[PDB]
Amino acid sequence: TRKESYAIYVYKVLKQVHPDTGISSKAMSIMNSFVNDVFERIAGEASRLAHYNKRSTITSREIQTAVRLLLPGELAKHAVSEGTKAVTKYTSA
Amino acid sequence: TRKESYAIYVYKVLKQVHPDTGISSKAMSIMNSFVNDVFERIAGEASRLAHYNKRSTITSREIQTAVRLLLPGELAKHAVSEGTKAVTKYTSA
Amino acid sequence: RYRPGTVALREIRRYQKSTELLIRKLPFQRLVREIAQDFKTDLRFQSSAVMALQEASEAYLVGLFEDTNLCAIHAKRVTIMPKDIQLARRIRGER
Amino acid sequence: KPHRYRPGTVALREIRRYQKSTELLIRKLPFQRLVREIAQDFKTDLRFQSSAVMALQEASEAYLVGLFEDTNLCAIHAKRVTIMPKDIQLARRIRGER
Amino acid sequence: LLDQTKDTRITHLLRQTNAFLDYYNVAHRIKEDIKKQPSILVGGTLKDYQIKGLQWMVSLFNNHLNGILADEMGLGKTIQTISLLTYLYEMKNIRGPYLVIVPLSTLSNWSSEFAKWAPTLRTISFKGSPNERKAKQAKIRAGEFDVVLTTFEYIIKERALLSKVKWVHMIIDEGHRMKNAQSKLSLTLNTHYHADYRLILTGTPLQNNLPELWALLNFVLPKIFNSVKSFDEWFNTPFDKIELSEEETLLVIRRLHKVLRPFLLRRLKKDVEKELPDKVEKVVKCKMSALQQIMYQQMLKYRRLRGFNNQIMQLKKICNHPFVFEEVEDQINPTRETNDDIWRVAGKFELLDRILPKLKATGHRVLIFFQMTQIMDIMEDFLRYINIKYLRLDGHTKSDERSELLRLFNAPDSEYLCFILSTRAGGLGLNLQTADTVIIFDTDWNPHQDLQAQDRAHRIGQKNEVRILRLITTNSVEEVILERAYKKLDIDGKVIQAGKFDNKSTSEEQEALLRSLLDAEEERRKKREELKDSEINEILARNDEEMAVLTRMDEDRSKKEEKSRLLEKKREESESAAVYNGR
Amino acid sequence: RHRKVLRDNIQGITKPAIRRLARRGGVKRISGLIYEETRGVLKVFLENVIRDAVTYTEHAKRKTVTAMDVVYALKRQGRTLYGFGG
Amino acid sequence: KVLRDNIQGITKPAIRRLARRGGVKRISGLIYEETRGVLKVFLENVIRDAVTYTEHAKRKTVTAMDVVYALKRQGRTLYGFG
Amino acid sequence: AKAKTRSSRAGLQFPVGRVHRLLRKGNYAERVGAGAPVYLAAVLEYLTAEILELAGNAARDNKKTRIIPRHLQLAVRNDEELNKLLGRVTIAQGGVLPNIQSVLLPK
Amino acid sequence: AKAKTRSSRAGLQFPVGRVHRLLRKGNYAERVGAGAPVYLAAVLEYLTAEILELAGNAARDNKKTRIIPRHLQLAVRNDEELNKLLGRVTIAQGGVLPNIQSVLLPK
DNA sequence: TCGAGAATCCCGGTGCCGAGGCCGCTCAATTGGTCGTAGACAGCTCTAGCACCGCTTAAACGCACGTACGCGCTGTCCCCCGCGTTTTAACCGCCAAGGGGATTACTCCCTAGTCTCCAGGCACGTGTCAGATATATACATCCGAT
DNA sequence: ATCGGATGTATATATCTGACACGTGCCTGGAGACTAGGGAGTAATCCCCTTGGCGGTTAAAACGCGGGGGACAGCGCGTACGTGCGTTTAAGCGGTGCTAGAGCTGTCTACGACCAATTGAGCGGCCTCGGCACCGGGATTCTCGA
Repeated sequence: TRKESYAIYVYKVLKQVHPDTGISSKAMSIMNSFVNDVFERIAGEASRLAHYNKRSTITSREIQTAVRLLLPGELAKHAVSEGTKAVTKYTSA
Repeated sequence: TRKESYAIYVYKVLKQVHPDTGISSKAMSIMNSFVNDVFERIAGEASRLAHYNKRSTITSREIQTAVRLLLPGELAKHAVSEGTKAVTKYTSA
Repeated sequence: RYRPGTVALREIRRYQKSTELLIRKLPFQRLVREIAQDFKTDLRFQSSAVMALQEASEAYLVGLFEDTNLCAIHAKRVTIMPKDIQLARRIRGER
Repeated sequence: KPHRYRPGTVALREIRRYQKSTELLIRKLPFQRLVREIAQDFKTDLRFQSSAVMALQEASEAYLVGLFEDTNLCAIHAKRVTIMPKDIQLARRIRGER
Repeated sequence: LLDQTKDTRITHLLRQTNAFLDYYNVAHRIKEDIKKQPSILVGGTLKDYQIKGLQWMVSLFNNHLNGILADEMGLGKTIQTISLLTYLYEMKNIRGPYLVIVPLSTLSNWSSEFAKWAPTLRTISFKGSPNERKAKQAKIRAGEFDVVLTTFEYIIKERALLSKVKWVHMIIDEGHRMKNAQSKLSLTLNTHYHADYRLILTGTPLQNNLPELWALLNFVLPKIFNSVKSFDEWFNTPFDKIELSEEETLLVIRRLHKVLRPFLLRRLKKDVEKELPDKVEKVVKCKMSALQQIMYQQMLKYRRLRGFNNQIMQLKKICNHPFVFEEVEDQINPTRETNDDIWRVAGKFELLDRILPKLKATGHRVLIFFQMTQIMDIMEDFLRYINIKYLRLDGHTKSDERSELLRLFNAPDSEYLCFILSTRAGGLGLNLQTADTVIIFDTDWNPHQDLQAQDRAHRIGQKNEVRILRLITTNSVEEVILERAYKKLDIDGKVIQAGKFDNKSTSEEQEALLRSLLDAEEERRKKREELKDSEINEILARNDEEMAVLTRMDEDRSKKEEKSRLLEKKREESESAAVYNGR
Repeated sequence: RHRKVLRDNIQGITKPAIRRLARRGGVKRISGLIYEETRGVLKVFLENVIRDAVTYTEHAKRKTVTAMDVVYALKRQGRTLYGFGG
Repeated sequence: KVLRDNIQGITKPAIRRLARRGGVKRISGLIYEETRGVLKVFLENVIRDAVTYTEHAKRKTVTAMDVVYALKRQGRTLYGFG
Repeated sequence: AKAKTRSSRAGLQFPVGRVHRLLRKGNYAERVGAGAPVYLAAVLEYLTAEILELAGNAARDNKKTRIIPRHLQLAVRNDEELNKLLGRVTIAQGGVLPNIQSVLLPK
Repeated sequence: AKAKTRSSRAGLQFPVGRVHRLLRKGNYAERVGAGAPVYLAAVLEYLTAEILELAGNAARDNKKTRIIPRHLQLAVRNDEELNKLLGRVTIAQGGVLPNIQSVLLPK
C-alpha cells in the first residue's frame, strides 16, 4: 500500500523559489493538505457550474470561472494569467 | 419545455396534515426550493461518505448516516425511524 | 405630545409585524445598476432578480441591527453608534 | 521592602511570551481523559489514535483562543479591561454559535 | 333663552348660505309652489302628500339650501327624488350633472324606476370589473351624462374621476351611512370637491347620542358643521327632567326642529295610507338555566379568567351561546349527537321546544332573528331534532340565493313554518308578507334594526296580525341592554315627534304629539321603577278558537306531560366548568 | 442607446428608510452617524453579491442576470435564499 | 471504566494561559466555569460527528481523518493531519 | 405486466422514481443502491410534513386558511430544531419574529 | 514512440497526469475536458508558490533555514488576500500573530 | 529624575536525529489508435426588459423645539495579580500483550443497460372564494395631561 | 386626580377582485422484464498499535494573602436626537412602444471515452551530517522606587 502526496512537487517548487531552504516534515504535511483543499474547492465549483449550464463536461473555461470566484482580489488576476499562459503553451506544443 | 417541481407532492402532504388549508403560490415556491436544498445536502453527504470508505455505491446505510449528521436533535431520531420503516415495508412488499 | 421615545416603541411594534419591503424600488434599482456598471457594462436584470437583491439586502441589514443593538445594550447605552456596528462586523468576521 | 512589579505588568510579559511560541497549552493526560469520558456516552469501548486526540486538542485550543480574542474586543468595547461571563455570552451570541 | 342665539343665527346662518350660493320666514323666503307632477315624468302620478313633498323639495333649493327627507320605507321616496330631478331638468331648464348614490342591491330598483318613469334621461350605472367602467368612464369624461348612478364603493374607487369633474346636485340615499363623519365617504365627499347642492334620505335617523343629527345636519351645510357646538347647546341641554328635559322641550323638541321644520320633512304610513292592518307588540321573560347560572353568573371573575366582556363573556351567558367553546358540549357529549340538556340549557332552544309545537299545530309561519351568526347552528340541530321545516338566511346567502330563499318561502304553499334570520346580517331590503309570526332574540343594539325585522313582515299586503315575542331571560345582563335600547326607544320616540311636528307642518297635530309622548314618558317611567301553558296559549291566542286548538294541544299536553329549562345536578362538570370557563 | 452615468444614487437609501430598517430590527434610538455607516456596509455587500452574479452570467454567455444567478451567488456566499426558484 | 469530573482537568492556570495567548489582560474569576462549559459543548459536537463517521465505517477506532472530517463538517477546516 | 409505482409500494407521497433519477443524473456516486431513493424520499416527506404542520397551525392562529411566507417564517423560527437546521436560510417576504429586548421597555 | 510527460509539455511542476486522474475518479462530472487538468495544475502551482515564498521570507527573518508551521501561520495571516482565503483554516502548531490592543498598554 | 535587580538576549559550545539524497522498481503514466456523441453554431421566434409620460400622493425633507441620555467625574469598595510554600500529578521511560485493522483470495447478485409501454405529471382554463377593505356595535388600554 | 383620544377588540355586515382549485388533454419519463458481472461481501491469516502497568522526576497546579487598581455606582450638564408640522418631489402606477436578446432547434464535428500496449517516474527502503535544540554566561535592557 503506497499512499500518495504532493510532497515531492511542493519541494521542487520550493527549490525554485528559495534554492537554499529546507522544509520540515510537518510543515510539508500542511502544504499537502492545503493543496488537496484548494483542489477540492475548485473542482467542486467546476461541478456545480457545469451542472447549472447543463454542460456535461468540465472544461478549461469553467475552471477559469471557478477560480475567478474563489480567489479574492489579485490572486484572481495573477492566477488566471498563469493558467491561461499554461494551456496556451500546452496546445502550442 | 416542462419544468418540474414537487408542488403536487407538497400539496398532497398538506392535505394529509391539514385537509382544509390552502397554500399560496409563492409559499409553495419556498417549500419547493427548500426540498431541493435538503436533498442537495443529504446527497452531498452521501457522496463524501462513500468516497472516504472507498465504497463506490450510495446505499441506504449511508443516507442513514448522512441524516444522522445533518438533522439536529430529535429530527434525527424521528426521521431515522421514518426511513427505516419505509424501506422495511418496501422490501417486505 | 408623547414622551419622546414612545413613538418609536409604537413603530417597532408596527414594523416587526408586517413583511413589506422597506426600500423604495427605483432608488434601489438605480443603485444596483450603478454598481453593476463597474464589473461589466450594458447588462439586463430580470425584475425578479432586483427583487432578490433587495430581499437579501434588507434581510441582512436587519440582522445586523439586531446584533448591533445587542452590543449597544451591552454598553449600557440605548443608542447604537458607528463603533457598535464596527464591533459587530468585527465579531462575526465579515470584515 | 521586597521588590514587586506593578500588578498587570507580569501579564503583559506573559502575553508577549505566549503569542510567540506554538506549544500546546493543555496537559495531555487530563485532556485525553476528558475526551474519552465524553466519548463513552455516544458509543462505548472506543479506540483513539494518539494523533486524533492531538487533533481534538489542536482544534480546541485553536478555538478557545479566537473566542477570547473576540470576547476581549467586547470587554474593551465596554470600557472594561476585564472579560466577564456576560462578555463571552455576547460573543457566542453574535457569532451565532448558540 | 338660547332662542335669541338661534335668531342671531337666523341672520348669520343664512348669511353663510348667502356665501355658498323664525328661520321659517327667512328659510322660505323664496316660495314657488306647483301642485302637479311635471310633464316629462311619465307612468302615473304621485299622491297628494307625495306631490306636496316634491313641492317641498322644490321649495328647498328655490331658497337654495340642502336638506333631508325622513320618510318611512315604502312611501315612494324613490319616485319622489325622481320627480324632483325631472322637475329640475324640465321646469328649471338646468339639465346638467346629478350625482346619485345608493346601496348596491337597491341600484337595480333604481334603474327600473328610471326605466318606467323617466326614460327621458341618461342614467349612467356602474358594475362588473374595471372593464365596463373603461367604456362607461371614458364615456362620461367626454361630458356625456344626464343622471350618473352608482353605489358607495365606486365613489371610493372612481373618486378620482367622479371627484375630478364638476357637478350640480348630490343625492345620497340610505343617508344614515353618513351617521359617523369618520366614515370614509363622509370626508371623501369633501375630498370629492362638490356638487352645487347635496341631498339625503333616511329610513330612520339614529341614536339619541346625536352625532347623528350632527353628522347628517352638519353635512347638510358647511354653515352647520361650523355650527356643530352651537348644536352642543341643546344637544348638551336635551342630552327635574319635567322642568329640564320637558318644560324646555315642550318647545325644544320643536325649537330644535321648529327651526328645522323647513328643510327637514317626514310622514308616516298611519298618516297617509294608514292601511297597515295591525300588529301586536309583546315581550316575554325567561329563566337563566342553572348550567348557564353556575359559573357564568360569576364570569366577573372569569373576566380575568379570555377575550372581552360584552360578547364572548356576556352574550354567551344569555342562553345565546351554549358551549361555543364546545368543551361543555364535550362534557355532555363528544359525538355531538341528539339528546336532552344540550339544547335544554338555553331559554332559546328549550323555550322553542315548549312553544313551537303549538304553532306547528296552528300552522303559523314564524320568523326568527339574531345577531351572532353561530346560534343558527344549534338552532338547526334543534329544529331537525324536532323535524321541523324551516329556512335560514345567513350573511353568506348570496343575492340570487336570497331571491330563491324568498320565492320558495314566499311560495303560497310553502310548508316551512319557521324562517330563521340574523337581522342586520341579511336584512337589507326584504318583503315577507306570508309570515304571520315574528319572534325576536337577544340584544339587537339599537331598535332600528328591530324595526327592520318588523318591516320585513307587516309591510302592506300582510293580512293577519303579527305576533311578536322579544325573548328575554330573568336576572340577566340582556335586561340591561334591553332597557338601555328601551330608553333609546323613548328619546328617539321624542325624535319621531320631531319628525311629527316637522312631518305635517300643522299645529294641533304637533301639540297632540307633544302631549302624546310627554304622557308616554310618564307612563313608561311609572312602569320602570312559570311558562304556564295557559298564559302562553293566551299570548298565542288571536281568538278563543286558538284557545280551542291550543287547548286541545293542552288536551294532549294536558295528559301528555309537555326537556325543560333548568340543568341541575355532576361535580366535575362544576369544577371542570370552572376550568374551561376560566380557560 | 443612452449614455449612462449614475452617481450618488447611494443617497437613494434615505435616513427615513434606514431608520425603518433599524426599527424592524428592534433598534430604539439611532445615532446620527449611523446613516453613513449603513450605506457603507450595504454598498460593500452588494458589491460582493453583484460580483458573483455577474460572473455566473458572463460564464453562461448571457447579457441578462436572471434571479437564479443571484440565488446562486447568495448560496455561494453562504446566505441561502428561498422563494425565487431552484 | 467510569470517568467523572475530569473536566476539572482543565485548570485555572491553563485556561488562564489560553486567555493570555488570546490577548486577554485581566480575567474575571467567574470565567473559569464559563470556559469549561463552552469547551465541553464544542467537543460534544465534534466527538459526536467523528464517532458517527467511525460507526459508519464499522471501525472500533477513531482515526485522525475521522476528526478532520468532523471539523470540516462543522465548517472549521483543520490542516496538518491529512 | 401491470405497473405499480414504487412510491406506492412503500406508501410514500414523494416520487421515489424521480429521486432515483436525480441521484444518478446528479453524479453523487458511481452507483445508486436500491434502498436509498426510498430511504431518502421518506425523510423528505417527514420534514416537509413537519414544516407544513407548524405553518398550518400558526396560519390558523392568524385566522387565515391559506399559508403565506410569513407563516413559514414564524413556524421555523419559533420552533427550535428547525431553526437549528435552517439557521442560515433567508425566507423572502419572511419578516422577523416579534422581539424586543426587555431593557428597551419603559419603566 | 518516446513518451513525454504532459506536465513538461506545459512546463509545469505539478503532475498534470495525476490531476487528470483525480478529476475522473472523483466524480466531479461526466467527462473531463483536456485543457482543464492543465489549467488547474497551473493555478495550484501558482498558489503554492505564493505561500512557500512568503513563509520562506519570514523564516529567513527568524534566521532559520528550514520552514516550520509557525512560519506558515505568520506568512498567511500577515498577508491579506490569503487570510481572506484561508480564514477558517486552522494550522496545527500555528500559534498566533503577535497582537495586543492598544488600550491594554500602560500609560 | 538615576540606580538595582530581575528579565531577557547572545554567543559559543555541545549532541543529536530527521531532511534529504540515493537506489530499485511496480504501475500508474503516455502513445497510439477508433467512434459515438456533447455542443457550436446558424438560425429562428417572441418576450420580457428597456424607454418615456403623465399622473396622484405618500412619502421625504427642513425645521424648531425641548429633554433623555452620553458622558465626565469621583469616591467607596473589593476582587484579582504578584509572589511565597505545599502538594501531586503529569511525564517519561520502560515493558508486555493482545485486539483490530489491513490484506488476501474467493463467490455471487444488484445495478446498469436496453427495450417497450403505458398513465402520472405538466400546461393551459375557466371558474369560485379568501383576503382585502369599509361598516356596525360595544368596552378596555394607555398614555400623557389633569 | 380624571379623562380623551387613539388603539384593540369581540361578534356581526357589504362587496371586489385577483389569485387558487379543479380540469380537460397529452406526452414521455417511469415501470416491467431480462441479462452480465463487478462491486461487494466474507473467511483467513498477519502484525502494527493501543492500552495497561511502573517507577521514578519535578514542574506545575493548589493555596494563601496583602494590597491596589479596576468596577461600579452616583450625577450635572449640555446637547444631539426624538417629534412634528408645513412645504416639496420624487416614488408608484398605469399606460405605449421597440427590440436586444433569451430560448429553442437542427446539423453538423471535433473530441473525449475506451483499450491495448509501452515504459519511466514516483514511491518504499535505507543511510548521514548538519540544522537545530539546549545550556551556561556574560551583555543589555526594562521596571520600579528615589
